Amino acid sequence: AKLHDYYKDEVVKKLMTEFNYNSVMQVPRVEKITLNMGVGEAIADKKLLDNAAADLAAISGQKPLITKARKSVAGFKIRQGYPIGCKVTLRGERMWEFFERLITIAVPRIRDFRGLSAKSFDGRGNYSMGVREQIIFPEIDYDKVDRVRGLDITITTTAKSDEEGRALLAAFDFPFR
Amino acid sequence: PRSLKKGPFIDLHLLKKVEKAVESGDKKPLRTWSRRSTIFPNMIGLTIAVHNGRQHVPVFVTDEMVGHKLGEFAPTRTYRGHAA
Amino acid sequence: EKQAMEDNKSDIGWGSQIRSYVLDDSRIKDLRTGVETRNTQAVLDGSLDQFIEASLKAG
Amino acid sequence: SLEAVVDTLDQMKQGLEDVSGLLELAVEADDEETFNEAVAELDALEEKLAQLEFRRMFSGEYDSADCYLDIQAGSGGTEAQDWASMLERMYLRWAESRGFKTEIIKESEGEVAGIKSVTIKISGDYAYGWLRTETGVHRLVRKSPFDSGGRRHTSFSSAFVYPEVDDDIDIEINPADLRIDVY
Amino acid sequence: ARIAGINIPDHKHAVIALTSIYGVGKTRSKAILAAAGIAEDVKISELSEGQIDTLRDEVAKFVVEGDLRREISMSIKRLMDLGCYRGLRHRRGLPVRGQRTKTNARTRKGPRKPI
Amino acid sequence: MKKDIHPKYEEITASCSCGNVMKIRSTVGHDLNLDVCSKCHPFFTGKQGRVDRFNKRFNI
RNA sequence: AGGGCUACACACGUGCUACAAUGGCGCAUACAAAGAGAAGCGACCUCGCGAGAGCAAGCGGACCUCAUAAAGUGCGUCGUAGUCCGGAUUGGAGUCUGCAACUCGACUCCAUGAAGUCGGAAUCGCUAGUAAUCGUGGAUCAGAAUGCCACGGUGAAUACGU
RNA sequence: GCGGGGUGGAGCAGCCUGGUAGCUCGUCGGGCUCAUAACCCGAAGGUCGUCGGUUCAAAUCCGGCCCCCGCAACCA
RNA sequence: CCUCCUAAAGAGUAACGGAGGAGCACGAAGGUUGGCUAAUCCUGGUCGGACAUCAGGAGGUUAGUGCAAUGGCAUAAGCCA
Ligand SMILES: [K+]
Ligand SMILES: [K+]
Ligand SMILES: [K+]
Ligand SMILES: [K+]
Ligand SMILES: [K+]
Ligand SMILES: [K+]
Ligand SMILES: [K+]
Ligand SMILES: [Mg+2]
Ligand SMILES: [Mg+2]
Ligand SMILES: [Mg+2]
Ligand SMILES: [Mg+2]
Ligand SMILES: [Mg+2]
Ligand SMILES: [Mg+2]
Ligand SMILES: [Mg+2]
Ligand SMILES: [Mg+2]
Ligand SMILES: [Mg+2]
Ligand SMILES: [Mg+2]
Ligand SMILES: [Mg+2]
Ligand SMILES: [Mg+2]
Ligand SMILES: [Mg+2]
Ligand SMILES: [Mg+2]
Ligand SMILES: [Mg+2]
Ligand SMILES: [Mg+2]
Ligand SMILES: [Mg+2]
Ligand SMILES: [Mg+2]
Ligand SMILES: [Zn+2]
Repeated sequence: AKLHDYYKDEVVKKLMTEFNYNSVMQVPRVEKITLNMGVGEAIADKKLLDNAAADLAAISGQKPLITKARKSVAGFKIRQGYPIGCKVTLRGERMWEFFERLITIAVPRIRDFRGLSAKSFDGRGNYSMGVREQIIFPEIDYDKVDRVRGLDITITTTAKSDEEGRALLAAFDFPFR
Repeated sequence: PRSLKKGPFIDLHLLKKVEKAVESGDKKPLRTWSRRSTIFPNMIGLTIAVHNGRQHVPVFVTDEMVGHKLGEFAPTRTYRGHAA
Repeated sequence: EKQAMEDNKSDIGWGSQIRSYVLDDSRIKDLRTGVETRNTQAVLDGSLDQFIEASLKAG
Repeated sequence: SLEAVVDTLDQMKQGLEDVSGLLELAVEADDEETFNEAVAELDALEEKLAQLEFRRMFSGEYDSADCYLDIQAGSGGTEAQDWASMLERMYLRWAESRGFKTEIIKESEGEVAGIKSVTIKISGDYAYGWLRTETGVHRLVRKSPFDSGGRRHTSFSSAFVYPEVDDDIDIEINPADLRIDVY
Repeated sequence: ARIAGINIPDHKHAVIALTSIYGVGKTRSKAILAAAGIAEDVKISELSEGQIDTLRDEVAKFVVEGDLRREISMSIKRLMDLGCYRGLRHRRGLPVRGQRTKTNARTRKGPRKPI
Repeated sequence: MKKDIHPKYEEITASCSCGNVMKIRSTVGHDLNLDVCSKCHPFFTGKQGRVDRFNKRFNI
């Protein structure tokens, strides 16, 4: 909760000054952080999805929900209902803790980290990024990485525009470039 | 490459032509056969036509070309490719 | 009409040659015009222009 | 017709004679502009005569069409088929030199060497005009590489060039051309 | 056992292990171990954390991994953009240093492309 | 949170070679030793020609 | 004078280097022959990581120089991996010759680290100081050998028989 | 009117029963040979007549259109 | 045998009239209770591409209904437990 308290004690005031918000309720707030580990190759093997679920669980601190195909698609040879991924949604204290870990430990361990793109904002204030190697999270053990797994991280925010979204994330010392 | 103790190489005729062109500010391309002369810093901004063996290819000297020989910017063999 | 063409086609034989290529003597001579080169390799390489132009001029 | 050609000849002669005096003035007055002016007049007149020459050369009806070149080996046998391959190489390379585009429609190859026959499509300006005179039988005299004794042998191969004629328009029968009888 | 953003082997001797860093070979590895005051024959696993920190400090004095890669990429790009002979050879994927091109050059040209 | 289905999530100490020590909840049981962190990473810290070459090298 | 003879979808011939442990690397330490040298061989010493540079002996030579032979042997390590195998390729920095190394020289240093894990049909050489393997010298030559010519080190297998 | 067909260059499979293209010759490369054939060792080449539909997905199932085949076309 | 039109605004209504389907399926795909809401497109995002999974937006049933067509269906008859 270091980061949540930091929000409530610094970020709120800074953003109030920056955007001249009338009410504190107008300040952008990190609503949730969704980590998704869609595994296409689980069509051939179910244990791949299980191992990826374990990895996402270690990174998130939570048991992941196994997402399955919305509709059958020929191109990837998937039928509707087959599990093609695993997701975790982080809210509250678990979310703020993950944000701290991502900012202060994992992003530093990103190989050749030169700065995260500020163009990635969705157009409504949310921010999605991609991790290529789960090894960037200290929880995963390099001595047991059977396969190079990645994921994508979405920070969904109450901000009404990309400018407010980037201001909030920057105020949290997010390493943009 | 040429030993640093010897200094860079430039054909005296080309050196004189480059000096005269720089001083006079002329914009006519300077034709040369001296593919072996180095591109000096003073050369930047000039159009020098280096002989490719059958014609003088025009080359506008830039700062990144300094140190390279003039012949490196005038290909001598033309290869469209087999079964073009 | 095609058969008439095929019957006007000269036999590929000893009597009739528009051009002779003696490669043991380095001589190529067109019998119609008279153009006679000695650089047989150029004509083999495709320097037929001398013979072709001579024929067109002689029409 | 007579007039046109005669006038062009007379004007060519007289205009060249005129350019002579104009060039004399160019150099004499040392007017570099007038030297370039004389060059301009002469260049155009040169091109004019070249046009007349082009009309003399390519006077055939279909001279402008794309052409087909057929090469067929004759009396030499294996040697003739080798000679045909040589002729094919020669003509293809000449076509490249002239800038025409070539394709091999069909090619019957020899059992031991060379080609029995080959058809080549030549596409280009006045291709049939440039290649029409090459039609004929070509004689080759060399020590045959296919004779054990290395004897001097004569072999023959034929080139036939024919123009690419447009496909005939098919015509349907005018009902006024038919008489129908029922019985 | 993590240096310069990558993990180094731990069961190997240090001199060999450091070579796993892009930009460090045997000579630079000997230099690093010497400046850190660690025997070249000691396995990476058999090192205290302070020794690994000293190794990281020593590696910091060179250009390695992504920094080196982007320098190399920039140089090749500069040649290709200058349009020098070397750059054109780089573009067309042919040998750049004046090697023969009719019989050999498979390393640059890749596997044979049959007609 | 549903009990018995989630990983074990307890507080651990993570120390970077630069010096920063963070007490953070994590799934890993042991304490973490970090080769890098936001406090010391070159990008976070912000710590991360031809004519000159010719002139200097040739001394003409 | 500049370019080309050095090109490059591709096919073949003849070579070099390998695919490792009968080996790789590091340290130490034995044993040759033959040859060349004056616009030459160049010692020593000093500087440079190195290629080399500066100064400078000797030698037209059984005298001086090129010029420590290498394989080997002893110790240590690697422990079987595309590897401490392999060294192609490429980036950067240099040296020397030479008016002049861009096309298109050789060599050095740092980085890089490809194919290749013993090769289908087929095919080659060799009967003894031979094959195999290991070094060395020479001509041509300003510079530019895996080629050629020559010299030694270690040193086999097998030949029933037609 | 009723039946069949149309797939590497050629001849045939694969369709029924949707997921996947095969055989023989031919072509190309390397061998053997003085050379060619034969022979031996390797390669490549068809998005399935043409459109459309249906389907997550079509050589395959459906409908047109084109070509080719058969039959049928009678009392009159 | 079922659906639409012909069929003339109740039912019914013919032709070798114009168009399509059925000869089953499901112990859940039936009952109830509780809950939920689509297609499609846009933007952002590891491999990931026209198309997998994730986030937001636009849209509002243009979806869905085990299978033809018609009439229905949001209180859903559609989806999950
Ligand atoms: K070359
Ligand atoms: K060789
Ligand atoms: K050179
Ligand atoms: K390696
Ligand atoms: K030499
Ligand atoms: K009705
Ligand atoms: K139910
Ligand atoms: Mg070379
Ligand atoms: Mg040569
Ligand atoms: Mg090695
Ligand atoms: Mg010598
Ligand atoms: Mg090296
Ligand atoms: Mg391999
Ligand atoms: Mg092995
Ligand atoms: Mg004998
Ligand atoms: Mg040897
Ligand atoms: Mg020997
Ligand atoms: Mg199919
Ligand atoms: Mg009614
Ligand atoms: Mg009524
Ligand atoms: Mg009635
Ligand atoms: Mg009735
Ligand atoms: Mg139902
Ligand atoms: Mg209900
Ligand atoms: Mg129901
Ligand atoms: Zn730190």
